[PDB]
Amino acid sequence: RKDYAKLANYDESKVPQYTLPSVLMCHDGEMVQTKEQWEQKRRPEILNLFTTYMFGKAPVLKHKLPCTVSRINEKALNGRATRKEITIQLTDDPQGPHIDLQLYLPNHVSGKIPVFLGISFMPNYTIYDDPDLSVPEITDEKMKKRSFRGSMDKSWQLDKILEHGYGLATFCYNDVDPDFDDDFQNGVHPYYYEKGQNFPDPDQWGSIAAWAWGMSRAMDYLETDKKVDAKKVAVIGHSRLGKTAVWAGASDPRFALVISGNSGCCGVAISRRCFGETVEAMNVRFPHWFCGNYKQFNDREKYLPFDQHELVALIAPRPIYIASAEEDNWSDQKGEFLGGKGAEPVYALYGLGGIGCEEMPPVDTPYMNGPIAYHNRKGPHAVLPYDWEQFLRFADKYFKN
Ligand code: NA
Repeated sequence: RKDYAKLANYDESKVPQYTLPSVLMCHDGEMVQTKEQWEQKRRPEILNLFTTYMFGKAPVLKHKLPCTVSRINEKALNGRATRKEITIQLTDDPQGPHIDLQLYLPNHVSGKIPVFLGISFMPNYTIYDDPDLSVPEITDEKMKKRSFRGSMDKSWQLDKILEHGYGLATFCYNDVDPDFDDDFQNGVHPYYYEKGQNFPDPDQWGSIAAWAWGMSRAMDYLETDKKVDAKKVAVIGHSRLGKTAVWAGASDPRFALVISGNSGCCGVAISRRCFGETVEAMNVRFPHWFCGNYKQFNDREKYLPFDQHELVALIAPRPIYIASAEEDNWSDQKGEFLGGKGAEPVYALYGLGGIGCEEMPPVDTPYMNGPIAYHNRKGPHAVLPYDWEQFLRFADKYFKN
């Protein structure tokens, strides 16, 4: 019902007073001052609070899901790449939902290959204009195409990625759970209900948590593929899928590097600023996104047990790239910058520096010599070739020698 877009505040001066919850102080009040105390005592407290109160618990599995490598082309893209389709069975029902993962690896590169794991709004054929993914429309019985081959090429830059000697793997988020407020009708959630349960408990996963769990299932296959380097898998997504990729990085330490693509409100942006999008605008307009518990903080940011700098802190010591867009005031770009700045004291526990500047930098001015990178670039809320340029130059610092 309510608007929210026109009620929002975009005026830095009308931003309220606030105090950031202290990331280094435990629940019992003892301050952390060593990485040991962070890993042993404080980090699990913060992981617990984000799992309990905003993203929701996700199933732990006795064993890996079944998958099959259902298609391979070692001469894909005129011999430039090997293309693999991997279907991952998400539930115990083989006619239930599956992740249809699409992996591209460069040919002519010897070792195990670093890979960017991404999650997309649309099906796999939009990632690249791949001409041998082609059967005519008049004979096609498969799902009717809503976009076109390679429509999202500007958001994925496969050519840039292969050129750095890296791979790209992606799946569409609707494989795991449709982005509709439908009580998870056609998603994975009901397959993991107990017999006396007909919707997730208030502390159990919503959609973002399920989509993140999906990336983790894709990593379960990737780490068994002899050509990919299981030590150098990055995660990336944009907007709601940026919120997802940050959570997947936070709750799955296997991932080597995290890319926040305009993750904004309830991503890396500090909620207490109440700038642009707000917790309540979020939960009211997308109630399936977060767990039941999170709705208690509608218009009540003062009472969050945490704020989003502590989410970023879950990444440390691993690197994270925070990307803002100049026109995307809805994401609160300064707030996104401050989400990274608030995490600096944890990274210092590992003897690492910070972003590299004290106040928010001007547009088109990246900082990436520290463990947390930041840019706010010209133009619109999206992931553009400009963003991939910075992403890949940051990744080279960690994956190349
Ligand atoms: Na905000």
